[PDB]
Amino acid sequence: PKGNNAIPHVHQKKHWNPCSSQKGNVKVFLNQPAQKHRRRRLRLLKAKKVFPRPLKALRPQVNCPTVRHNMKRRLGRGFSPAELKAAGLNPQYAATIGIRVDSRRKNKSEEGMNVNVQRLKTYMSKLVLFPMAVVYPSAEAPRAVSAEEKSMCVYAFLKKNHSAVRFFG
Amino acid sequence: PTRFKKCRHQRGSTFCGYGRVGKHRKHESGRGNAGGMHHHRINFDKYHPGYFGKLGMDHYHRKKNPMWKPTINLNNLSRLIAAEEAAKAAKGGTLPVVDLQSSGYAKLLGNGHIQVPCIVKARYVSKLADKKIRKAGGAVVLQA
RNA sequence: CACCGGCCCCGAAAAUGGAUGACGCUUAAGCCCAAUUAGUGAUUGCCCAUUAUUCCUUUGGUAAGGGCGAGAAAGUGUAGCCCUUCCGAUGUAGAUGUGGCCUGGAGGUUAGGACGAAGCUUAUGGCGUGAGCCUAAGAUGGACCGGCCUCUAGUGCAGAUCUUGGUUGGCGUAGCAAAGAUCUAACGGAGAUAUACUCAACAUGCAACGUUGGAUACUGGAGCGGGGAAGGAUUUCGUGCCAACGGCACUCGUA
RNA sequence: UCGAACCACCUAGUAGCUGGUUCACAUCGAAGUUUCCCUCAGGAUAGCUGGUGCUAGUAGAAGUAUUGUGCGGUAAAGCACUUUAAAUGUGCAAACAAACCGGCCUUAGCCAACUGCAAGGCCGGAAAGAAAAGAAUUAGAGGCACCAAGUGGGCCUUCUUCGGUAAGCGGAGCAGGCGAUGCGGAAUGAACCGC
RNA sequence: UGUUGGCGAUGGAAAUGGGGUGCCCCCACCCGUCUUGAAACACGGACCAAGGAGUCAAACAGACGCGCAAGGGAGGAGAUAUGCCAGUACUUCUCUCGUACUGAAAGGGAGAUGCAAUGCAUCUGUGGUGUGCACACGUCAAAUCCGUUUGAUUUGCCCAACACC
RNA sequence: CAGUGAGCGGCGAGCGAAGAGGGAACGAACUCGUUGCCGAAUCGGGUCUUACAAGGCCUUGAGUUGUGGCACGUGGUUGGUGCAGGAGUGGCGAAAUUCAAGAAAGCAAACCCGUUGCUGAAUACAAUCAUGGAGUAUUGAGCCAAAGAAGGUGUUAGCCCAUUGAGCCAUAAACCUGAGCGCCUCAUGAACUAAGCGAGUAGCACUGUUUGGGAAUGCAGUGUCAAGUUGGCAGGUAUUUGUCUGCCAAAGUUAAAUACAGAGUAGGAAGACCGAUAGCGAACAAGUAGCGUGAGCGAAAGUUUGAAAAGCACUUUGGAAAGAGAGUGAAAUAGAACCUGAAGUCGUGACAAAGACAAUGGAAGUACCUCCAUUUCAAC
RNA sequence: AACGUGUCGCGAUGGAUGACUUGGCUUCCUAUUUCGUUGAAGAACGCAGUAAAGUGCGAUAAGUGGUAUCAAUUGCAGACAUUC
RNA sequence: AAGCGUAAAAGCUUGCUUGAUUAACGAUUUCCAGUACGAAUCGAGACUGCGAAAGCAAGGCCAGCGAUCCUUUGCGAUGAACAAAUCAUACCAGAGGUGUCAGAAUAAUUACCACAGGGAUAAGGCUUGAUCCUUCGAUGUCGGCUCUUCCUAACCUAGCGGCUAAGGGUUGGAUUGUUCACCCACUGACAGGGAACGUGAGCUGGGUUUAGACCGUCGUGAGACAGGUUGGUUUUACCCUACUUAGCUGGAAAUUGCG
RNA sequence: UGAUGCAUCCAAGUGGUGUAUAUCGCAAACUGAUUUCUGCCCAGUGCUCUGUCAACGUGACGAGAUUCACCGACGCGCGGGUAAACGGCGGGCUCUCUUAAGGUAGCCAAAUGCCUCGUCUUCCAAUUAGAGACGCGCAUGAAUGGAUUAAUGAGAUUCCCUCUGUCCCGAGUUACUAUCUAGCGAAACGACAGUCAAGGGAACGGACUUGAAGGGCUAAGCGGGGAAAGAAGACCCUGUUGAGUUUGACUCCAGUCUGGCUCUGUGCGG
RNA sequence: GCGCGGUCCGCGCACCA
Ligand SMILES: [K+]
Ligand SMILES: [K+]
Ligand SMILES: [K+]
Ligand SMILES: [Mg+2]
Ligand SMILES: [Mg+2]
Ligand SMILES: [Mg+2]
Ligand SMILES: [Mg+2]
Ligand SMILES: [Mg+2]
Ligand SMILES: [Mg+2]
Ligand SMILES: [Mg+2]
Ligand SMILES: [Mg+2]
Ligand SMILES: [Mg+2]
Ligand SMILES: [Mg+2]
Ligand SMILES: [Mg+2]
Ligand SMILES: [Mg+2]
Ligand SMILES: [Mg+2]
Ligand SMILES: [Mg+2]
Ligand SMILES: [Mg+2]
Ligand SMILES: [Mg+2]
Ligand SMILES: [Mg+2]
Ligand SMILES: [Mg+2]
Ligand SMILES: [Mg+2]
Ligand SMILES: [Mg+2]
Ligand SMILES: [Mg+2]
Ligand SMILES: [Mg+2]
Ligand SMILES: [Mg+2]
Ligand SMILES: [Mg+2]
Ligand SMILES: [Mg+2]
Ligand SMILES: [Mg+2]
Ligand SMILES: [Mg+2]
Ligand SMILES: [Mg+2]
Ligand SMILES: [Mg+2]
Ligand SMILES: [Mg+2]
Ligand SMILES: [Mg+2]
Ligand SMILES: [Mg+2]
Ligand SMILES: [Mg+2]
Ligand SMILES: [Mg+2]
Ligand SMILES: [Mg+2]
Ligand SMILES: [Mg+2]
Ligand SMILES: [Mg+2]
Ligand SMILES: [Mg+2]
Ligand SMILES: [Mg+2]
Ligand code: NA
Ligand code: NA
Ligand code: NA
Ligand code: NA
Ligand code: NA
Ligand code: NA
Ligand code: NA
Ligand code: NA
Ligand code: NA
Ligand code: NA
Ligand code: NA
Ligand code: NA
Ligand code: NA
Ligand code: NA
Ligand code: NA
Repeated sequence: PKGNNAIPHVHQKKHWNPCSSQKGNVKVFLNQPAQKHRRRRLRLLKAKKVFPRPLKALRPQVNCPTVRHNMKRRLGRGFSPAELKAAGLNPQYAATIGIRVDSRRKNKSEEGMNVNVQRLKTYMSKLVLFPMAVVYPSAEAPRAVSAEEKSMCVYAFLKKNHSAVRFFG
Repeated sequence: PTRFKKCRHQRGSTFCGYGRVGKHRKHESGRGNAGGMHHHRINFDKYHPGYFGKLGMDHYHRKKNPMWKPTINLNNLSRLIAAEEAAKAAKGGTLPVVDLQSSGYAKLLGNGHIQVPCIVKARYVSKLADKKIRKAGGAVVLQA
């Protein structure tokens, strides 16, 4: 006598279960620790083989795209040719001395370009050639309220700026 | 555990709690949510009012990242200040600064009584929140 | 003279032999009233319930009190911590509880076994309301396994025209009846002429088999004759053998 | 093997229909009725039942009386359907969040006005806490939630009855039973008598 | 709560309980099923062994156990003890459920008190009323080993909860 | 993200993704055509250099209806000759009791006393007489361990056997030693020497299918069929008109992280799984024997005697199968498919009664039996 | 009486239970890992002193050659060890 | 339609009118699950009608009606890179309909027939045809033949003056599948009934009731017909009891006690 | 139906069959020898001959998506023909109306007639049977063929002669069985059982109540009972279960016909 | 619902509450 339950939507009406007549469609994770062990062993072997070069190549710092992740930074794919030129490097030479290059990126503002040029210069200083984290802006220190800030409200400014675009045109 | 189930208590009783008159049969009312308009109408109408119909406009390609906008209240503002700066705070002098978008919030709402004056950086704010914080002694600064 | 009631009779006729339950009863053992040992004087003739009253024991409470020479644990539930007290107890479908019983395995703990483990047998008792547990004997067996606390599951059978294997009454029964049919002597063979004795012999070794000779029948040239195809594939031949098979039998066989 | 052959597979096709469903004690214990359904051999839904509780244990109690105060048109009666009208019924009330008796505050709510009426409060008083007249009684703790099962073929009897010639027949009202239950009696009997 | 006899002197004994078989008096319809109703002239039913039927996953809810709490918790992955070890020990960032809802949508977004009528001022605070554990202050009964209990009630604050605003 | 306050859907039952974020992987990138400048510098075939060289010499054979090149000191990946190490693979390679006792059993109440005391000398037994396996067990001493690891051996083994460490030996070609090292040959990097970007294509109309894709997500058929950087395609609601942002289709190659849902070769490690009606149909001469004209269907069946065949010589009755003795063995009650050996059913001996109330069943006694238990015996 | 019934001791028929297990099922890993006209997978017929099936092999037929090892193989026969 | 109600009216005539409008998602009754729909009751606001006035009126009291989705009309945000004009969509209120009226888009036949079930349901008892109690994992169906038994409301036979009496009897043939009926003949007489409408592991198989086929009427048709016609497998006892004959043998405490 | 054909297979093509053919042929239907006939009806439904609308195309409005108008073939509609096409042949001298016409020649209680065992004759002692006649024929009738017919028939019916154990009414005999022995040896079925009368009861008891019988063990028979066995009632009903067949059921698909475009070029005219 | 013809009647055409 169905009482007061939710209305179910369990979505299991195809032949996913393997039986005497069906092959099934399932995926289990019983090899998870074995595969983790294998991956670690491979990484250790590769580091040993490529010694003394670092195992992971150098990458830039980028900003995350949308308005939800505006304030975060991560590693990118490669350095842009503008940054390489500003650091005084050839792309084809950088690829050999261990720097990742990406000719699709754009460099639309000067701050990100400055950050990446600094990364390149630090690496070039620390590199030795054999013969043949991400950075966040600093927090603001305590201060005091000004006369204008006490006097006027920001809600009216926000609302008028919104109304301009909302009813413009 | 199988030793705690009802079927272990029922060994020796023939019908297993289903009766001799109306037996236990396969699907005596249909399969799934069948019959919500005919023979399960009382159940549907009294427990789930509003299941059937249409309402409102459409939105073909919804993305939630442009719609992100969490909120926080004035009486809750003290979760975002450390203990030492809260003790050091006092109206009329040097106040702590709170960065909402770095702490994970977008709009400041104005419920309650503010427990410490401060300077708040927010993307949005409401009328009452702005007025109340100005009276308390802090200020709010719009950011992007 | 008329009517109008009590009892009895007539009105009142069926299919197997039969029903106040049966026998029987008439100074009732029948019908309607009325008593309780009889005009003698206070009070209840007597028989039978899973009911009533009372006594003993169990179990559960919306339980109620007390305590903390062998004995006492601050306690839901036990072999209940101990003592007293009061009330209830049936039940189909159904719900719930249980320091409730049982089976295969895992983590711990404590133990047993060649001076005999598991399994199996029982007029072997003891314990428990019960599911069950434990001991005894084996004139059984020959290598493994018990208790307790947790964990886990392919975990408990009388019935599904249930599934697989074995057994069983019917039962030494129904039958083994188309195609006419064999008899005799001598050889062969373990298949006999097989005895406790008396005793000539019969009345105490029956029945059945092969080969040869003789006798009597059948098929009757669209044949139980002599050759071939399809199908079969060593059934062909000689010497042996006779466990099984030749629905009886064989010393014989397409075995 | 034929009103559509045989073989393997989809296929363990689906079945509101038939059959089966494995241990013991203990505490409780039903329903065959309501509304909606291409519904009538089935569901959902309320009632009946179990478990879990929450809360200030006698509280806002009652399948029963008494007193006071309302409702009614059946039996009987009558007539050239109807005044007259029962017995059994049925609603409400019977002092502790109630009600009573004189200050004060607030409101336009009413009235030509108010210190009049209406409404919500504060303050103070009385109190056989309900006497006497047949003048209640209780194996008399009130209220509030959550989760879920079975059931949804009934049948008999007492009174009341409609249809049917009638019926161990069909359809209803009130209550009690059997179903689900033995035990003691009627020689025997689901339901009679006692329990 | 004592008293008087019988049997019993260590046996192949005596006694008391179990167990087995026969007999007498009394009682007693054949199981499982569906059904209002079965002992039924209603279906299944010759015997024994072994097998034989509410299970696994996933979404939600209620009750109960445990950890933390305006916060709770991953997952995937990594790092090094670690190179017996498919375990255990450790972890940045993030993600998810919650602390805020409402509207078709553009969008907006919740404290109290006092004074006034996007107003002003204070901030140790239940928005108010009714019914309301425990605690505190009084008063009265019953019982008493006289020390106190068991009850009732008055007032203050009323926690949880419910009703009206 | 997300069973989604997207969306599709008799808007019902139901179905159902993408961007962002934390990660795995990552030395990841290149080649034609077109444009410009060259123009046989190219390919095949003979022949010579150790050579079917990316080398020289020669060839009309192919190719101008366009092969090939270039741009906005080092090379072990040119070829020929030599000779090193490492990894991988295969062989070899470790300790310590067959220690003592033939009751070879106990007790001394957590530990110590205790490396010490005291307990029988046994024969019991078997419904007059004879008869009755193997020490990995027990008990006491003692050793090995960088090895206690699980298998074998007549009973339960660190010491009886095998296995395992360090460490040695041998190893055509391939792999690693940034380039392994030489020589000859051949290539080559550093110093001197103007226009352009892939036509029956994209699009559009009709029809069909597919998608969450909704005035059309992808595709197919037919009709129609472009533009030229000023251009074209995409920006999830159709049309016309202005802006803005991203990218440049109609040619090609490409490791790793991922699958192995009824594969296979060589080699391994396991399991809270099944235990011979179970687990694969198959623990066995199992896809076998058998069945069907055929496609196909498809079993049952542990050789599990014993430690070892020591597998019953010999006597004797019988035609033989066999029986009765004797013997092996701890056991024949282990005698050949032979461990244990249940229920059901049957034979036999003894006993109890009684079948004119089918049997079974309940309650209470009694007669007879009892390989059962408990109690008592001279004081209760 | 006989037949039938019941209980106990011994014996048959039958092949359960227990103990055992070179088998199955499931899960992981490693790599110089992937057949054929240079005739494969499958199908047939043969080969031992004795030889039906199975296993191995192909008229060089229960195997020839090479390496390693070291004294067997066995139902019965038969016949270089410094490794023929 | 019917009931209730109504006399300076709620009826009749007459004068003016459009309260049959709008009504902030107010509350409630009936059905009831205390859900909706339909209908109805008490109200607040606007703008009005009639009346001198108090007042009365948001139809004709009480039956006369309809969800989601879709279409369409009236009123007053969106098309996600931006802007304009079309177009499409949205919120709110109506209309187009589901009469199976809480709302699928729906013609026949099977005698060639099938499956899962049902004595919940049709083709001995009760009442007098009715009913639906048993049986649908089956109780073999009309007539005749054969054979036994029982009843009486007496046809013959037998006694009385219409009564007694159930002892013994109650025939054979033509037509028809018949039971029944009718006819011919004999007789003393040619009575009526029960036994699962006695009697199919006793028979027969003419009728009825499968598949083949012909006709008439009916149907567009496939096909139908309590209308006619012709042809159309009748299985098993060896068990227990009953009955008929045929044998052996115990036993009076009906097996024992000496009772 | 004259091969550019008619009928027709196949998923398809330079594919296939009647067709190795050619109207005395090939394909598709109905009736069923001969003899004698074959009546009336074209309203319905078929089959056949002679305004309305799809795509396409054209014009107009519009910034455009659009919108409007015109054109547009078969077919349908109208009008003819056709019954050895499917089929029909009444009702109230007439006249009418139904809807077109109203049963002609024949035949009949028939294998077709309800009433019905029709009425008359014949056949028998007696005939619901048979034959011959008669027709207001429920509901006969003309290639849905009507009437008649010698010969033929394992067709369906009636009577006669002969003959007989079919019967009155049974008796005797034979072979093989059954019956007894030697050898060999099943099955079906199987809750437990198994003497009756009456009662009540799921209304027809072996088991219950109250009576009345019944010593045990056997051999041959028999068909009263065991509501005896056989097979998940095939009749009837139910289920939101099937399948075969039909059509003027709902929704569709091949096949055939028709229009447009395409294949698709060159010259002379209107 | 739409084109026709003579408010109706005839045609030929369309069908998601
Ligand atoms: K009968
Ligand atoms: K017709
Ligand atoms: K016509
Ligand atoms: Mg329900
Ligand atoms: Mg319910
Ligand atoms: Mg399969
Ligand atoms: Mg809409
Ligand atoms: Mg109880
Ligand atoms: Mg129960
Ligand atoms: Mg298991
Ligand atoms: Mg016994
Ligand atoms: Mg199981
Ligand atoms: Mg015989
Ligand atoms: Mg014979
Ligand atoms: Mg015979
Ligand atoms: Mg002759
Ligand atoms: Mg002849
Ligand atoms: Mg023989
Ligand atoms: Mg021979
Ligand atoms: Mg055949
Ligand atoms: Mg009770
Ligand atoms: Mg009256
Ligand atoms: Mg019931
Ligand atoms: Mg919330
Ligand atoms: Mg080129
Ligand atoms: Mg194209
Ligand atoms: Mg699709
Ligand atoms: Mg391009
Ligand atoms: Mg097996
Ligand atoms: Mg044995
Ligand atoms: Mg005797
Ligand atoms: Mg008036
Ligand atoms: Mg109305
Ligand atoms: Mg009205
Ligand atoms: Mg009737
Ligand atoms: Mg017949
Ligand atoms: Mg019709
Ligand atoms: Mg005697
Ligand atoms: Mg005659
Ligand atoms: Mg004609
Ligand atoms: Mg013929
Ligand atoms: Mg049936
Ligand atoms: Na049910
Ligand atoms: Na009596
Ligand atoms: Na069993
Ligand atoms: Na013979
Ligand atoms: Na049923
Ligand atoms: Na029910
Ligand atoms: Na039911
Ligand atoms: Na059942
Ligand atoms: Na029963
Ligand atoms: Na899909
Ligand atoms: Na020794
Ligand atoms: Na409302
Ligand atoms: Na019935
Ligand atoms: Na005639
Ligand atoms: Na007999």
